[PDB]
Amino acid sequence: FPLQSYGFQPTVGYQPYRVVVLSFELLHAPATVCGPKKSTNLVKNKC
Amino acid sequence: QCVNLTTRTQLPPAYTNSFTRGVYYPDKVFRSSVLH
Repeated sequence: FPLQSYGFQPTVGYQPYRVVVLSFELLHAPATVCGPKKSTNLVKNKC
Repeated sequence: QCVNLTTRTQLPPAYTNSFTRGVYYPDKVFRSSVLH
């Protein structure tokens, strides 16, 4: 049988933990998600 | 609800030339007048 289960019970080193992997691909496309930053009016012909 | 078409005629695969087609933009970056 290929699987083995966790033994959950109302019972420190073996307690369950919730794990999330939050990946990124920040270069391969136009950006679709951004942080809370405010835009400003673009200016031209000045450094 | 699938149909078995045993009427298919099986033959050795044909072949042809490929010329130079099969090239695709490796990345979503704009490049101009450059050898990459």
